[PDB]
Amino acid sequence: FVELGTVKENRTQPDIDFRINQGVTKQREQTKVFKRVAGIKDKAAIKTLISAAYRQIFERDIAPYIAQNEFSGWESKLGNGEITVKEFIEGLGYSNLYLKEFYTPYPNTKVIELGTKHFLGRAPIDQAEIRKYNQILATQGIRAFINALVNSQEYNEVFGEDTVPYRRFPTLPAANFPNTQKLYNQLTKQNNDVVIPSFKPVQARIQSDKTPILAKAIADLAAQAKQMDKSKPLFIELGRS
Amino acid sequence: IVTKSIVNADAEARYLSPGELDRIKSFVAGGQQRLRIAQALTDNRERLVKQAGDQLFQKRPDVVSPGGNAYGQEMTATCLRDLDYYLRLVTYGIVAGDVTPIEEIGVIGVREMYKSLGTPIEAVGEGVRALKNAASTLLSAEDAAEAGSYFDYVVGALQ
Amino acid sequence: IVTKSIVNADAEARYLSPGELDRIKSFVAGGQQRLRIAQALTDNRERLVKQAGDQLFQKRPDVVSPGGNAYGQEMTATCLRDLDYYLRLVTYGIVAGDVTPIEEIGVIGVREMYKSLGTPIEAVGEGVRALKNAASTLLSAEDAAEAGSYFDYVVGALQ
Amino acid sequence: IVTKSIVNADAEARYLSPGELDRIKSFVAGGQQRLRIAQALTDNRERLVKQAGDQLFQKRPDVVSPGGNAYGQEMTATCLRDLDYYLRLVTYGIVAGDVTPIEEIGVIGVREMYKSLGTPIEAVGEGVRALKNAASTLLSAEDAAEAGSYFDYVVGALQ
Amino acid sequence: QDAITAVINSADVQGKYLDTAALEKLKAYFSTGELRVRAATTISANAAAIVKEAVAKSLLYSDITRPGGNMYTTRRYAACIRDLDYYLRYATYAMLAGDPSILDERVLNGLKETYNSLGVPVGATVQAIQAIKEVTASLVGADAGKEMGIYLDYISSGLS
Amino acid sequence: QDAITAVINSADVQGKYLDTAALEKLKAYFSTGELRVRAATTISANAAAIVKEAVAKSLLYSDITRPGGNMYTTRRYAACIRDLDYYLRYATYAMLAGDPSILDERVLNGLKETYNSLGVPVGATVQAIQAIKEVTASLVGADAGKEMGIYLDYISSGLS
Amino acid sequence: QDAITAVINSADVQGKYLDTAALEKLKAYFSTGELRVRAATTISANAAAIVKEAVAKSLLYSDITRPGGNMYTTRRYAACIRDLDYYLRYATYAMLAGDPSILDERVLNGLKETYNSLGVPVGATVQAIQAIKEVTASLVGADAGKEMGIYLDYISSGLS
Amino acid sequence: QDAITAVINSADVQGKYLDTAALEKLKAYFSTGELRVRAATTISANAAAIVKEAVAKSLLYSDITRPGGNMYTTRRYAACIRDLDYYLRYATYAMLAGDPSILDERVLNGLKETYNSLGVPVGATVQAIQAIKEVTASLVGADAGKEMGIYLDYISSGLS
Amino acid sequence: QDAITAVINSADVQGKYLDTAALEKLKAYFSTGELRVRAATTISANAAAIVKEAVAKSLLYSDITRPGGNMYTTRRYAACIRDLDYYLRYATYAMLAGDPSILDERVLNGLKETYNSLGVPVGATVQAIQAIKEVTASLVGADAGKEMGIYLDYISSGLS
Amino acid sequence: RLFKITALVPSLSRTRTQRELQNTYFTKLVPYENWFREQQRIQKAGGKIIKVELATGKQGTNAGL
Ligand SMILES: CCC1=C(C)/C(=C/C2=NC(=C\c3[nH]c(/C=C4\NC(=O)[C@H](C)[C@H]4CC)c(C)c3CCC(=O)O)/C(CCC(=O)O)=C2C)NC1=O
Ligand SMILES: CCC1=C(C)/C(=C/C2=NC(=C\c3[nH]c(/C=C4\NC(=O)[C@H](C)[C@H]4CC)c(C)c3CCC(=O)O)/C(CCC(=O)O)=C2C)NC1=O
Ligand SMILES: CCC1=C(C)/C(=C/C2=NC(=C\c3[nH]c(/C=C4\NC(=O)[C@H](C)[C@H]4CC)c(C)c3CCC(=O)O)/C(CCC(=O)O)=C2C)NC1=O
Ligand SMILES: CCC1=C(C)/C(=C/C2=NC(=C\c3[nH]c(/C=C4\NC(=O)[C@H](C)[C@H]4CC)c(C)c3CCC(=O)O)/C(CCC(=O)O)=C2C)NC1=O
Ligand SMILES: CCC1=C(C)/C(=C/C2=NC(=C\c3[nH]c(/C=C4\NC(=O)[C@H](C)[C@H]4CC)c(C)c3CCC(=O)O)/C(CCC(=O)O)=C2C)NC1=O
Ligand SMILES: CCC1=C(C)/C(=C/C2=NC(=C\c3[nH]c(/C=C4\NC(=O)[C@H](C)[C@H]4CC)c(C)c3CCC(=O)O)/C(CCC(=O)O)=C2C)NC1=O
Ligand SMILES: CCC1=C(C)/C(=C/C2=NC(=C\c3[nH]c(/C=C4\NC(=O)[C@H](C)[C@H]4CC)c(C)c3CCC(=O)O)/C(CCC(=O)O)=C2C)NC1=O
Ligand SMILES: CCC1=C(C)/C(=C/C2=NC(=C\c3[nH]c(/C=C4\NC(=O)[C@H](C)[C@H]4CC)c(C)c3CCC(=O)O)/C(CCC(=O)O)=C2C)NC1=O
Repeated sequence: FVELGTVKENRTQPDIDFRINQGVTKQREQTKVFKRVAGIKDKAAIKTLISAAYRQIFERDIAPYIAQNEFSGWESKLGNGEITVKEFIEGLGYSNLYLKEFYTPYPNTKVIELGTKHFLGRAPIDQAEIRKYNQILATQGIRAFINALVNSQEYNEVFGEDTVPYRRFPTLPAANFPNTQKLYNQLTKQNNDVVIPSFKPVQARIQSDKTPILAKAIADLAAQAKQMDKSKPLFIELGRS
Repeated sequence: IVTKSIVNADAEARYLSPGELDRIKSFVAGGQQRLRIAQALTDNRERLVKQAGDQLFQKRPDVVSPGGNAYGQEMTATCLRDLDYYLRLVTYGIVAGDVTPIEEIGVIGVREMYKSLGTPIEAVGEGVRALKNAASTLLSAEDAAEAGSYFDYVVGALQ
Repeated sequence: IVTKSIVNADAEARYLSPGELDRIKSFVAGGQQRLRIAQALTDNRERLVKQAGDQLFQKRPDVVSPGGNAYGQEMTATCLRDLDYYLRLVTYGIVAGDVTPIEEIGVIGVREMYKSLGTPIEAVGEGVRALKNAASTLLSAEDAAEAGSYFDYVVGALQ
Repeated sequence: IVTKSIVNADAEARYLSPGELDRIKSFVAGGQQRLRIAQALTDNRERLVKQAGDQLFQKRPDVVSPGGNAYGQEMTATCLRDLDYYLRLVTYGIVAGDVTPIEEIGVIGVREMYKSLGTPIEAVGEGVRALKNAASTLLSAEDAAEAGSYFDYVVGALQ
Repeated sequence: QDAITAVINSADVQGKYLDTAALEKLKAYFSTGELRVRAATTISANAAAIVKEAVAKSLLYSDITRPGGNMYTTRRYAACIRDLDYYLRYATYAMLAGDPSILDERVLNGLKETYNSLGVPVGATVQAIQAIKEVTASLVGADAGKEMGIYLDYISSGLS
Repeated sequence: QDAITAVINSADVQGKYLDTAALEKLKAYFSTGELRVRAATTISANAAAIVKEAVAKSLLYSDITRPGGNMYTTRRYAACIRDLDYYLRYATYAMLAGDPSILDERVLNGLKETYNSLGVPVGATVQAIQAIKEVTASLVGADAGKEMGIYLDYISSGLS
Repeated sequence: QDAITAVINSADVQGKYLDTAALEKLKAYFSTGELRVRAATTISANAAAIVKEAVAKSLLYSDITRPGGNMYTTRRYAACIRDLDYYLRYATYAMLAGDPSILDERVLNGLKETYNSLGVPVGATVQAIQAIKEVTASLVGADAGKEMGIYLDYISSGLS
Repeated sequence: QDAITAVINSADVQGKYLDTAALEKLKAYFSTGELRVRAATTISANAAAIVKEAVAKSLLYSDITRPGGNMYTTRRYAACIRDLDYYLRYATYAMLAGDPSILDERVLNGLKETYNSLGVPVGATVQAIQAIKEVTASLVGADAGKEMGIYLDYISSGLS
Repeated sequence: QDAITAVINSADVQGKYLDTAALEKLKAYFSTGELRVRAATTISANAAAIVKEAVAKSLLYSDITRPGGNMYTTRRYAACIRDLDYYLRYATYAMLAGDPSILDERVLNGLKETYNSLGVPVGATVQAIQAIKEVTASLVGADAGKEMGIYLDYISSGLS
Repeated sequence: RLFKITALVPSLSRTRTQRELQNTYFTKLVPYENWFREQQRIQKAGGKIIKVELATGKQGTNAGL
C-alpha cells in the first residue's frame, strides 16, 4: 500500500520544474476580488476599492496620466454611498480619460476586445458577439457601447452591483480560455496589432455522405420507391416502368 | 502564509502593512516547532495509516463489505494509500502554516472525484478523523492541538 | 413460439389454425426489435453481472459470510458465472419469443440442483431481480418492459 | 413550460419564435395524458409511500438504527411525510410539463437543509428511487416512462 | 447548423429550389431521426456512468493519476471529468443534429491551443474519447453507436 | 407565473394533491390555448399598425402633440410609441400565459411612480390603452378580444 | 511562490515526504527571515529617496533627459519613476519571499516585448537598476544588500 | 471598531492624551481578552450544532415550517439557517472586539427594511436569536455567556 | 557550446577577466570530467541494448505497435528506433560537454513542429525517453545517471 | 437627469453565504437613458421597486436636459 502511489522515476530539475506548473496558471486563486461590504462611515476601506477599480478598468494607473484629477465627485459619491460600484465603473468608462487611453490610439475592431477585457474580464466569445458590439460602435458612441456592455445580464449575474470586475478564467464557451490568456499575458501597450481580429469560419470534413444510417437511409429509401408498394390495386402496379 | 499576505496586500496597491509583518515574524519564530511536529508525523507514518485503517474499518464496515468500494486487498491498499496521501498533505500544511498548499492539492476538487469514483466522502472524513486521533495519541498536548488544527481543516473540507 | 403452436396443433389432428398463423406473423414482425434487445443485452454483459453482484451482495451478505456458499474468490466467481448463465438464457428467451428454450436449460430441474449444491434459491432469485433492475436501467422503456418479461419469468421460476 | 419559453424569449427583445409556439401546442395536446398520469399518482399516494418506505428501510437500515435520524415512530412518520412531499412535487412537475415548479419548492436549497437536519441525502435519493419503482409498477409503460422522467430528475437533484 | 439547415444552405447559395436530391437527403434524415432521438435519450440517461467507465478503462491506475501525471491533483481530476462530460454532451448534440458543425464551432475551435498551453497530454485524451466511444457503442447498440462514434472520432481526429 | 403554475401553486401551499377542480382549470386552459396561440400570432403580425392606429385614434391632433404637450418633442413621441409597444407586448404575454401576474411583476410595479415623476399624463395613457384595446379587439375578433381587453384593462386599472 | 512553497512543491511532485534536506532548507529560511523582515521594513521606509538617488546617480544630466532622449517629456519622466518604483517594490517582494518566481511571473513576463515596442532603451534601464541596487545595498547593509542585489540583478539579467 | 479603537477615538476627538481612566479601560480589556479568545474558539467549534439546536428549540414543528409559514420552502429554510449563522458569527466578532459597532455597521444597518420587504416575521427571528443565546450561554459557560448574550440581545433589540 | 565555452563567453561579454568564480566553475568541470568520460564510454558500449530495453519497457505490446498505432508500419518502427538513438546520442554529447546548448541547437529546435506535423504522439515519446533514462541510470550508476537524466529530462521537458 | 431609486433583489437561485446586504437593498442615483435598462434588469430578478424619485432634472423641459 506504500507502492500504489510512489513514483518510480527521479524527476530531476527541468522535469521537477515543469510538473510544478503542469496545469492552469497560479493567478486563478490569487486575483483577490474587491467587494464593497465595508459600510458607509468607512473612509479607508473604500480607498483600496477606488484604487482597485482604477487598476482593473484602466490597465496601469491614473496618477501620472491626468493633470487635474477627475472622479473626485465620483469618489465622493462612492464614499457617501448614493452610487453603487457599478455606476462608478460607468463613470470611469464614460470619462474622456479612458476615451484618450483606449479609444483614440486603437481601432474599432480592437476596442471591442480591449473593452470586454476590462469590464467583463474576458475576450468576446464568438463572431455574433463581435457583430452586435460593432453595430453599437457604428451608430452610437462608446458612451452607449460600454453602457450596453455593462448592462447585460452577464455583468450583473456574475460580478454584481457592488463588486469591481476581476479577471475571470472562463471555461465553457469555445476558445474562451486561450483568447483570454492571449489578452491577459500581454502587458499594457505591448502590441499595437489586433489580438483577435475575427473568427475565421472553418468548414467541416463530413457533410452528409457519412453518418452512415443517414447514408443507409438515402439508399434504403431510394430503393423503397421501386418495390411493388402494395397499397392500391395490383393491376395499376404491373404497368409502372 | 507569506503568499497569503503578499497576494492580500497585492490586490490592494498598498505595501505589506506592518501588522502582517508581525504575523510573518511570529510564524518565523514558530517555524521550529512546526518543523519538529512535521518530522514527528513524518517518521511515524505507517503506524498512523495502520491505526487509521483500524479505526475506520471498525467504524464503517461497508467498505469492507463487497458492495462497498474498498473490497479486496487491491482496493483496501488503494484506500490506505489515500489515507497516506492525506497525511502527507497534512504535514505540508503543518510546515506551510496556512491551509493553502494542502487545499490546492487535496480539497479543491475532491467531491466530484470521489463521486465519480463511487466512494463516499463521509468515510474519508472518518478516516482523517482517525488519523487525527492517532496523531493526538502520538504527540504532546501543544503538538496535538496544532496538528488537529489542520486535520480538523481536512475533516471539515471532506464533508 | 413456432414449436409451441406446432406441437399445440400437432396434439390435435387439425392443421395450424390461422389465428396461430396471425400470431406467428406478428412475432415475425417483432423479431427485429427482439434482435436489437438481445444484442443490447449481449454486448453489455459484464456490466450487468457486476451490478447484479453489487446489488445482491449488498442485499444478502450471507453468501459473502463464511457459512454461506459463495465464500472466497473461487466461490464468488462461480456465483457470478451462474448469473452470467442466467443472463445468457434470458437473451435466448428474448430471441425465441417464448420461454421454452430458457426453461429447458435453466428452470426445469433447478431446485434439486441448488438443493444438492447447498445454495439457497431465493438468493438466486434476488440475483436475477438485480439483473432485471440493471437491464431496466440499461434499456429504454419499451425495451425494459420486454426484457423484464423474461427476467420476471426466471424470478418466478427460481422461487 | 410556457413560463420557460416566455422568459426565454423575454430575455431577448424578440417575440416568441414559432418553434416555441409549436412546442406549446404539442404540450397543450399532451396535457390530457399528463392529467391522467397525475390523477393516477394522486389517488394512490399511500400505497406509494408505503412501498417506498418498504424498499428504503429494506435497502438502508441505518435510519431504522438508533444512530440514524429516522429512529422511532415520530421520526419515521416525518420520514414518510417527506416522501409524501416529494411525491406531491412530482405530480406538480408532471402537470407543469417542465421541472421548474418542482425544483422551486424541493430542490433549490435541499442540500443545506438536509445537512443542518442531520439526515443523509443519499437515503432520500434512494427513497425517491423506490417511489419511481413503485409508480413504474403502478402505471403502464408509456406512463411509467413519463413519470420516471420527473422522478429521475428528483433522484439526480438530491444527489 | 443542422443537416436540414445544411441542405437548405447548399440549395440557397446556388439560388436553387429544393430539387429531388435535397428532398432525398431530408427524407433520409426524417427516417433516421427515430433512432437518433432514442439514442440521445439513453445517452442522457447515464452519462456519468459512461464517463466513470471510460476513465476506469483508460485513465485510471496509470501514471497519469500518479504524482507527476496531469490528473494527480484533485482539481485536475475534476477538470478531466468535466472535459469528458463536454465531449460526450457535444457528441450527443452533433448526433441529434446530424451535422458535425457544432463540434467545429463550440468544441474544436481553440482546443489544441488550450491543451498545448496547459500541457494537457493529447494522446491520453484521444484514448479517453476512444474508451467513451466503445462504452457508448456498447450501451446504445451498434446501429446508433456508428453515428455516435463518427462524431466522437471527429473530435478525436480534430484534437490530434 | 402561468395559469398552470398558479393552479399548481394553489394546490401546493395546501399540500393538496391535484383534485378534480384543479384538473377542470387545467383542462379549460388546454381548451382555450388554441385561440390563445392564434390570437398571439396575429397580434405579433402587425403590432406597429395597432400602435399607429391607436395614436391616430386617441393622441394625434390634440394638444398633447402640440407644443406644451407631453408628446411635443420628438424623443417624447418616440418614448410614447415605446410605451404603447410595451403595453401591447406585455398584454400579449399575459394573454398567452392566461395569468396577469407578469403584468404585476414587470409593468405595473413602479409605473405610477415613474409617470408622476416625469409628469406624464395618466388619463391620456389610459385612453391610449383603451384605443389599443378597441383596435386589437377589432383585429383579432370578439372571442379573443375579450381576453386581450381583460389584460389591457388590467393595465389601465392599475395605472389609474 | 515561496521558498517554503517551492520546497513543498519539489517534495510533492516526487510523492516524497519531507526529508531532512527539505527541513534544512526550511530551517535556513526560518533563520534568515529576521533580516529579511528588517530589510523589507527599511526599504519600505524610503523607497522614494532610493528612486530619487538612483536617477540622480544614473539617468540625470545625460542626453536621456535632454530633448531627443526617452525621458524628455514629463509624462515619460513620470513613467520612468513608475518603472523604477515597480522594480524596487517587486524586488522587495522577491526578497521577502526568498524565491524569484514572482519576478518571473509578474515583472519579467512580457517586459522586453514592451520595451522594444515603445523604443525604451534597455541599457539605461539596466544601469538604473544597478544604481538602485548600489543605493539600497548601501542603505540596508551588506548582509541584506546581497539578497536585494540578487533579485535586482535577476531583473537586470532577464531584461537584457 | 474595537474597544481599544473606541478608547483611542474618545481620547483623540478631545485632543486629550491617554489619561488614567482610558488606561483602566484598556487594562480591563487586556484582562478580559483571555476568556474572550477561549469563548470565540469554542463557539467557532460547533456553530452548526448551535444553529441546529436553536431551530429545534424555537422554530421547528411550528406553523412556520408548515405550508403557509415563511420557512416552508426549502430555499427559505436554507436562508433561515444562513441568517442564524450570520447572527452567531457577527456576535462572535462583536464579542471578540468588545464593541458592538460592527453589529451596527454590518448587520443592523438595513435589516428591518429587508425583513419588512420580504415579509420575514420579526418576532420569530427574535425568539430564534434568544434560543441561540440560551444555547451558547449553556455551551460556553455563564461568565462568557453574559458577554455573548449582550451582543445577541443587541441584535434582538435593534431588530425589534 | 561547452561549460568551458559558456564560462568564457559569460566572462567575455562583460569584458571581465577570469575571476575566481569562473575558475571555480572550470575546476569543478575538470573534477567531474573523469566520470563524464567513463559514463560516455559505457553508454557508447551498448546503446542498442539500451534502446531495445527501453522499447521493451515502454512501447512494446501496446496499441502503438498494433495496427492503428503510429509504430505499426515497419518503416515507422525503424524511424522510432532512429529517434530514440538520436535522443540517447545527443544526450551523451550534452553530458560530455556539460552544457545542454547542443540539445537546444540540434535536437529541440524544430522538433515539436515535426512531431505535430507527422502526427507523432508526444506523450509516448516522453515515456520512451523516461524509460531510456531509467535504463541508462541503472546501467551507468547513480552518480553519472543523475547527469544523464538531467539532459534526458531536458529533452523530455522541451518536447512537451 | 438622474433618478434616485430604492430597490430590492430576490437572489433566488443560490444560497449566498457572504454578506451580500448592499445588493438586496440600495438607494442609488442612475442617469436618464440608463434607468431604462436598470428598470428592466431589476424586473428580471423579480425585484420590488420601492420608490422612484427625481434627483436631477426639471420635467417638461426640452433643450438643455
Ligand atoms: C467544450 C469543449 C471544451 C474543453 C475540452 C475545455 C477544456 C479545458 N480544460 C482545462 C483544464 C484541464 N483539462 C484537463 C484534462 C485532461 N488532462 C489529462 O490529463 C487528460 C488527458 C484530459 C482529461 C481527459 C486537466 C487535467 C485540466 C487541469 C489543468 C489545471 O486546471 O490545472 C481548461 C482550463 C480551465 C478550466 O478547466 O476550468 C479548459 C478551458 N473547455 C472547453 O470549452
Ligand atoms: C459639488 C457639490 C458637492 C459637495 C459640497 C459634496 C460634499 C461632500 N463632503 C463630504 C465630507 C466632508 N465635507 C466636509 C466639509 C466641511 N466641514 C466643515 O467643517 C466645513 C464647514 C466644511 C468645509 C468648508 C468635511 C470636513 C468632510 C469630512 C467628513 C468625513 O469624510 O469624515 C462628503 C462625504 C464623502 C467624501 O468627501 O468624499 C461629500 C459627498 N459632494 C458634492 O458632490
Ligand atoms: C493527494 C491527492 C489525491 C487524492 C485525494 C487521490 C484519490 C484517488 N483515490 C482513488 C481510488 C480509491 N479511493 C478509495 C477510497 C477510500 N476507501 C474507502 O472506502 C473510503 C471511502 C476511502 C479511503 C478510506 C477506493 C476504495 C479507491 C479504489 C476505487 C476504484 O478502484 O474504483 C484514485 C484512483 C486510483 C489511483 O490512481 O490511486 C485516486 C486518483 N489521489 C490523489 O492523488
Ligand atoms: C445454464 C444452466 C446452469 C445452471 C443454473 C448451473 C448451476 C451450477 N452452479 C454451480 C455452483 C455454485 N453456484 C453457486 C450459486 C450462487 N451463489 C450464491 O450464493 C447464490 C445462492 C447463487 C448465485 C448468486 C455457488 C456459490 C456455487 C459453488 C458451490 C460449490 O462449490 O459447492 C455448479 C457446480 C460448479 C460448476 O460446474 O459450475 C453448477 C453446475 N450450471 C449450469 O450449467
Ligand atoms: C416540500 C419541500 C419540503 C422538504 C424537502 C422538507 C423537509 C423537512 N424534513 C424535515 C425532517 C426530517 N426529515 C427526515 C428525512 C428522512 N428520513 C431519513 O432517514 C431519510 C434520510 C429521509 C427521508 C426518507 C427525518 C428523519 C426528519 C426528522 C429529523 C429531526 O427531527 O431532526 C423537516 C423538519 C420537520 C418538519 O417541519 O417537517 C423539514 C422542514 N420540508 C418541506 O416542506
Ligand atoms: C414595460 C413597462 C414600462 C413603461 C411603460 C416604462 C415607461 C417610461 N416612460 C418614460 C418616458 C416617457 N413616457 C412617455 C409616455 C407618454 N406620455 C404621454 O404624453 C402619453 C400619455 C404617454 C404615451 C402613451 C413620454 C412622452 C416620455 C418622455 C419623457 C422624457 O423622456 O423626456 C421613461 C423615462 C426614460 C425612458 O423612456 O427611456 C420610462 C422608464 N418603462 C417600463 O419599463
Ligand atoms: C511591473 C513590471 C512592469 C513595467 C516595468 C511596466 C512598464 C511600462 N513602461 C511603459 C512606458 C515607459 N517606460 C519608460 C521607462 C524608461 N525609459 C527610459 O528611458 C528609462 C531607461 C526607463 C526608466 C528607467 C518611459 C520613459 C515610458 C514612456 C513611454 C510613453 O509612455 O510615451 C509602459 C507603457 C504604458 C504606461 O506607462 O503607462 C509600460 C507598460 N509595466 C509593468 O507592468
Ligand atoms: C449579516 C446580516 C444579514 C442578514 C440577516 C441578511 C438577511 C436576508 N435574508 C433574506 C431572506 C430570508 N430570510 C429568511 C429568514 C427568516 N424567516 C423566518 O421565517 C425566520 C423568522 C427567519 C430565520 C431565522 C427567510 C425564510 C428568507 C427567504 C425569503 C426568500 O428568499 O424567498 C434575504 C434575501 C436574499 C437572500 O437570502 O439570499 C437577505 C438579504 N442579509 C444580511 O446581510
